[PDB]
Amino acid sequence: MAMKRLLVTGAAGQLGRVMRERLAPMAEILRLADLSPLDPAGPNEECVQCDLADANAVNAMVAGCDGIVHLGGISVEKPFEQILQGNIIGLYNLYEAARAHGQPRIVFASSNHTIGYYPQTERLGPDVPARPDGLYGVSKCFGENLARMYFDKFGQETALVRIGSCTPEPNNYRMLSTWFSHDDFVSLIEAVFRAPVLGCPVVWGASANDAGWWDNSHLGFLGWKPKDNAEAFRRHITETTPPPDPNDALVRFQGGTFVDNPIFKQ
Amino acid sequence: MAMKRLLVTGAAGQLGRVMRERLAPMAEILRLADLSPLDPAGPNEECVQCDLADANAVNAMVAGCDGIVHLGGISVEKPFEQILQGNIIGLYNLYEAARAHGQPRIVFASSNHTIGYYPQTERLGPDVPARPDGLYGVSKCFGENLARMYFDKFGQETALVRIGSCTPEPNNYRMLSTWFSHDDFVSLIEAVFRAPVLGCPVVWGASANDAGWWDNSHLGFLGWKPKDNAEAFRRHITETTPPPDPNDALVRFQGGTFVDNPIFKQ
Amino acid sequence: MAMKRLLVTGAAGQLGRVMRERLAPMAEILRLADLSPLDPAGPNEECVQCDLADANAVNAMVAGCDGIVHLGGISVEKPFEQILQGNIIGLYNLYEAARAHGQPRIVFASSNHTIGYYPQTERLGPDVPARPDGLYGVSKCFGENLARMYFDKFGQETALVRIGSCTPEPNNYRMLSTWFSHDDFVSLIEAVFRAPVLGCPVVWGASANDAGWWDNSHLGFLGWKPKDNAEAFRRHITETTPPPDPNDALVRFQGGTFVDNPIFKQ
Amino acid sequence: MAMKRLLVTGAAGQLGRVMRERLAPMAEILRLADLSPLDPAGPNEECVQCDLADANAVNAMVAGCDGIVHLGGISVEKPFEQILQGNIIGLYNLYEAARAHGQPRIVFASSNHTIGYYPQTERLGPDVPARPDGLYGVSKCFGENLARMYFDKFGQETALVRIGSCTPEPNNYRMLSTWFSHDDFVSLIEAVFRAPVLGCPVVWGASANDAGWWDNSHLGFLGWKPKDNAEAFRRHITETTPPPDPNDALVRFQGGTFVDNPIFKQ
Amino acid sequence: MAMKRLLVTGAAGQLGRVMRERLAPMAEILRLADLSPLDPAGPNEECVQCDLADANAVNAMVAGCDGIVHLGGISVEKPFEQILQGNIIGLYNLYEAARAHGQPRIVFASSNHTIGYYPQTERLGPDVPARPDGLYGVSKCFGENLARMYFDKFGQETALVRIGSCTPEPNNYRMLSTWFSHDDFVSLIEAVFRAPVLGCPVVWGASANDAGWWDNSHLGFLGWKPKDNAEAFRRHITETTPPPDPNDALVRFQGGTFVDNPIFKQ
Amino acid sequence: MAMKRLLVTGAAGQLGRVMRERLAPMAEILRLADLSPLDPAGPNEECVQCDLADANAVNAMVAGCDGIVHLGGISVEKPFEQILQGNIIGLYNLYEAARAHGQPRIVFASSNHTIGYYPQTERLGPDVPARPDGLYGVSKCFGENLARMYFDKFGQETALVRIGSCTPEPNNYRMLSTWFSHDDFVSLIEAVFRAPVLGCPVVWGASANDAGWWDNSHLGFLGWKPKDNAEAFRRHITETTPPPDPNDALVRFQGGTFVDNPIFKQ
Repeated sequence: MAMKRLLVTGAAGQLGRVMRERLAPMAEILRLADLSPLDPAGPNEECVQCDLADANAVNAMVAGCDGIVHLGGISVEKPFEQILQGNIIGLYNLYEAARAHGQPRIVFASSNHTIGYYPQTERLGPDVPARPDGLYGVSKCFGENLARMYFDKFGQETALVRIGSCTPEPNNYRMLSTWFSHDDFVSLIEAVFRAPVLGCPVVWGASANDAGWWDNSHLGFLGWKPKDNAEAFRRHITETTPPPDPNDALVRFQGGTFVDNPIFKQ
Repeated sequence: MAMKRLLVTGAAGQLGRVMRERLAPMAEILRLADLSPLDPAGPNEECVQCDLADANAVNAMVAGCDGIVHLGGISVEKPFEQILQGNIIGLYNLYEAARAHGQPRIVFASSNHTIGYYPQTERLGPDVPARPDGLYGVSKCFGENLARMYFDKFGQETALVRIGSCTPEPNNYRMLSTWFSHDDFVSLIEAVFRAPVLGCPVVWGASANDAGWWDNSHLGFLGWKPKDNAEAFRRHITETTPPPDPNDALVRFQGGTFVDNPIFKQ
Repeated sequence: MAMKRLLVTGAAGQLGRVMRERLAPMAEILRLADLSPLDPAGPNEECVQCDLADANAVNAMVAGCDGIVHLGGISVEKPFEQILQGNIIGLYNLYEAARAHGQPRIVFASSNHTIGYYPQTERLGPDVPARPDGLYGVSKCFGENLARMYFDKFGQETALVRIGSCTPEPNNYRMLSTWFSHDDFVSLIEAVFRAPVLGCPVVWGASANDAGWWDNSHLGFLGWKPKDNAEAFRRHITETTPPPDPNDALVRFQGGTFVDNPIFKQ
Repeated sequence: MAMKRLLVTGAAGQLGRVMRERLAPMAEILRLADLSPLDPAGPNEECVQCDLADANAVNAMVAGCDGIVHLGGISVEKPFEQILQGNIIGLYNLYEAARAHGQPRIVFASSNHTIGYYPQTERLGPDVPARPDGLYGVSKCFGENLARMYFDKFGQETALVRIGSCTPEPNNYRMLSTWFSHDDFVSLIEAVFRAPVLGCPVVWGASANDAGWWDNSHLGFLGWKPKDNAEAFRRHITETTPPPDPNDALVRFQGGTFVDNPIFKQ
Repeated sequence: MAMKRLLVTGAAGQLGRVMRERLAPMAEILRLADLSPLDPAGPNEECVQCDLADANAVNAMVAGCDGIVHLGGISVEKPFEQILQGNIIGLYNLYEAARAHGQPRIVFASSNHTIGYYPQTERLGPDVPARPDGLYGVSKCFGENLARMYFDKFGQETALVRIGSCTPEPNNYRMLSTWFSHDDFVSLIEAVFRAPVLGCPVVWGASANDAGWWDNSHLGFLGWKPKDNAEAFRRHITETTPPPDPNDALVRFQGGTFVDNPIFKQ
Repeated sequence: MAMKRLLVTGAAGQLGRVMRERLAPMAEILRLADLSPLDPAGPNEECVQCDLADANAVNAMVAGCDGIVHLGGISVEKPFEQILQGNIIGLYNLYEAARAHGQPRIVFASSNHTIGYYPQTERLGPDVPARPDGLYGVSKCFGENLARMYFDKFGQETALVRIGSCTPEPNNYRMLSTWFSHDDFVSLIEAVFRAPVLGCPVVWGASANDAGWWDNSHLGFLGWKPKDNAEAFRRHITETTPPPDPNDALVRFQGGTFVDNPIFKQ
């Protein structure tokens, strides 16, 4: 096994539930954490329910962990205060906790929404300027900037994974480009943790899709090559869903419908 | 006069006190704001003392203003709690207040500290990835990202001015590169407000220094050309200050001594 | 199908005759057009005899069509008078007719000859400055520039396909790089018409050749990946043709022997 | 002098009338030509009435000339028929005539309208893809592409001068960026004819304006540096014209109001 | 067979002995050369034992050869005197001998050590500035620069192959990135000699490794696509060698342990 | 004064003679060295005559020096053995001597001839690939590569100055671009030695010429801005010298007539 104990935050969410199962082989003990109720710990599991904005709780959550896959916090556009707590204060707390406990390597769930306002016709490398499509996107930029600072100042290593659409299967036109299969995310995580040297790289979270918009070539040193391809689903999507309207944000902006979100108020 | 009423936040600080005088000609009324006490309003002035973290107060501060020079908030590395209030919550409040009040154009005091970990030998264009040198730098990145989102989503225009060292004169080796004269900041502000179309550009806040590190050429459309030059002060600095050690952050990193800051705690 | 009526111009030529057969499945009605006589319309076909220089005839040719594959005009280096009629006046007439009849999406047969003077050793992206190798190349540049203008001005969408060598199989050394199989051109056409949003992209018209010179990576959003490979024919070429002289334009310039053409006169 | 005989076409137009006077010192004999009547030849002058669409007349116009400043043809957006004659057929005739008479070096009046659809906020180098703003712009692209072909094929040298606004003085907000003074155009012409080697370079035709949009740095080898600056006129513009609306094409697109032109009809 | 006689220098070394066998099919006669003793010539072979520093001997070695695979000289970090003889003087002698004997095309064994000080995280294209990791690396830079000069001055063509680790299989973590299989080196050599036009290209000498650091895309015109992949060996390497320390040169610098070499003295 | 003792090699040559006088103010003692006879040491001078290929002599030459301006060796195209001794072996000896004596900062006289085969129309940044125009140019590349290796391996700092034409005044067409005034070289040297951090930068050795071919912008951190401008001499050059033939290497290649040099034999 890769390590003694691996922490997975956001473990009660759909993706966290997948990781709770798929990542078990990577560690002797998997510690699952979330604010929302977790299914009780089974064999080789520990479960912690805590508020990322509670610094003391996050310290205890991280203590004893050799790596972290951080999926926790707010995962969609919400009012500012929710995002502030889960994704901004929460991120500061996470990095301070790691700094106090041996700087376990972090896989950070960033998001395509950091660059949501780019047109879908534009191919992006990892250094493109952020164009976040809402407060959620801005908060993920915050996590990226904070992680980079901790890397430069303390040596803390983080993979900044800008997740596209990590779902079981592509099911709309945009997902033909953004789909990130479970298998490919799992292999990415394995490659991140196995690397002797990681740094603080931006990683585009997508499978090897023919219609992909993003260039991961500079990540070559990691030896991670995604194997799934959303294009296999194009025919299926055409046969089972209505054609998109060319005016829909779904087929105009990389962030899809998030660009149409207002600023939500509580 | 450029407008009826111009808001200057952070008006009680050193730079704010200068702008309170220098920007008077740009508007019929100058409204000054700060968390801390302000000298009483003279003719053609209004003064308000408020905390940027308080949304109602920020709404009142912005209402009726045709432009904003945003200098307020935390201006150096501090514990996260203080930065959160002044530069994160405070920024969200400022942008919401602007959105509710006619989207007055904003000059935002960002900072060189957003890129503080770059070596001094590296010349930077506006699109370089951020390398913030502490929590203060990360918080200015947050302001930039938030402003960009409000631009793409609502059309709010902001000049993101990455201020170097805006002081009366250069007084150390680093300032031969980073000096931003009062005159040149004033003329930049004039060029920002007069532009029919601004967008949300990154602006490097420095005078025309021979030893400058930053490239503003893509801002040509604004027609702003700084006129002062720190190089004139090299001899004086050499003959009146101790030669820097080559290992000193002051001559190694663009953020200077900020890279040496710890994470300060409350 | 993909549409009610598809127009294919230049349908009497070699490639047009291929497309008359291969594109039939894409529309309920295939309208074939050419300056030259066509084999009579079969079921599900309409045949039109049209001079592209005749604006009224062109208007009638386009009316009722939901899409256009524009192969017609002059296809090799010829005197200016002929190129003017078929590729310059003809293109203006085609774009005006489209503008008057619902702006049917256009696949434009541009040509490698727009960049014919580049050395074969240089890899080209879609934004390279044109280096046309004669009047024919210049006229294809005209088509591209005119199409771009109609896109920016009216939203007319066009795929600018810079065709390599679209033949049944590679038959000389240059085609190991330039070959564009029938199958791959057909799938490109299918991809162009299926896209919710196209724009006015330059597309390099070549199969997936090991020795290809051109980079279509920025077209990723379209989801088109050619499948054939000229490399499979390398041995066959060595066993059927004399070896190229290193001084031959055939192996020195991307436009091959077109660079050796003088200005032909009527 | 610089040569025995210099041809200036379009000599009846406003700019041509200026050049008739300003370029006299460059040649022993100045030959002036236009479709329209010219004021009679004075000493050291020859005057020619010539339709650029007439190949024989064009041949005679060019014969005996050691250099050409090509200002003639259609100078604004007009119907296709007129642009075809003056700027397409006319250009072919001009290049053929030069080819037959010693390849006299050519200064070609191209136009900013070849790139008219770019936003004014974007700084442009000479290699940017064309985005012409109407048929006039498209026709100037044709001139550039044709000139490049004659250069690669025959060695004919041409300066492709993308003229901004060549007027006595800036008179609106856009000209603070696009102004090209008479003096600076004259010195450019002098520099073009003096160069031992020219090639077929794109030259941005603007004075040294603080608010300029265009980058001529790669033309350094020519040793031409404009000296006038539209910025000197900013106050005068504010005191003689209404302030621009931010929605006006005049301040949104590099081609200004040309983007608002429809396709004009005869 | 590609040619009548192919010269392989450095034929007594490990790689040379492999090529002596693998390149036999490329020529009627294989001439093997080395400073050190060679197994006796078989049918279809010639053998010469000579010092590259001796011009007369190098002239005799080259005369009558249609191509050269230059593996000879010093192959690891050594004192300057040895490098000078084999890789500097020896290279000058080789190029002069070629120039005197019909300029037979050369495959030059350059080395990754020309760029050894780059971090393993940085992806390199062929044009990156050299960062040699010792005197051996500097000497291979000398070969590259000399070859380029002979190309520009005389038309001598050379493939500058920056060899990674050309061994039977990968056997440490670095070789997951640098491995260059025998098969892939052989096919590269085949592609180099068959090309009508080669020029003087930099070629990155590696198989198609998932963890590759180098970009050969601009070499597309040659039609060479490596087929082997070091990634297949990762598990074996992990389970049979000690995990690298993150501070080890082996996982920090592209040149691996060579960066740790001192300047060796005689 | 900048330092106790400054070494200037090549001190008997024309440029060294200028530096012997101009650099005196930079050090208490100037040590002059050359292979050729030096005018005897006057006050505050030491003179050493030695062979750069004699390692022991170079050690003694460098001992006790706090900085080196290295102009010595072969300065034009010569037979290989002369260049080998003065510029290759000589450079190794110089760097070993520096390494053994406190790594005094070095100003290295590299040359435009490292890039001599580039066309004069092409603008070059400091990272362009070398295109040396003879053995002399190759030897200067060797010095650059060796210096970079010593920088990376040992921290030795060197300014790699690619000298254009460092003469009293421009006197031909090429010098309008390549001229490097004495004043500007002297100020460059002062800036190099005063810098707390230098690194191993490529520096283009030319004054602020309107017709300059090279981009020094990335050197901004040094605070060196050349003040002279060869353009001031254009009129004078036109009036006092014959026009260049457009076919002359003097006006075609950046290396001028060096491209026409054969390989010289002793």
